[PDB]
Amino acid sequence: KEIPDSFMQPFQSTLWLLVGLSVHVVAVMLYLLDRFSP
Amino acid sequence: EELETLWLTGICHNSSQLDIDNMAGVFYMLAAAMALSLITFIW
Repeated sequence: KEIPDSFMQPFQSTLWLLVGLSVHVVAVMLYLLDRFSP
Repeated sequence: EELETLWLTGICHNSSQLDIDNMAGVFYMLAAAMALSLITFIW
């Protein structure tokens, strides 16, 4: 017995990259609303 | 029951990629964000 980290690299990299692209698009859209303020 | 315990005996029973249903909620919150952004943008 006693046979022994899923943090970033053994953690999944698909949906984490999806969240990164999502916050990228959110930052672009919020700066676009900041520039074009009616 | 003793003979079935002697012969027919098993074990009683009941991941980082388990968020296959959370991402649907991510998509719904993204759609709600886009809808409310259009509401704030038209006025």
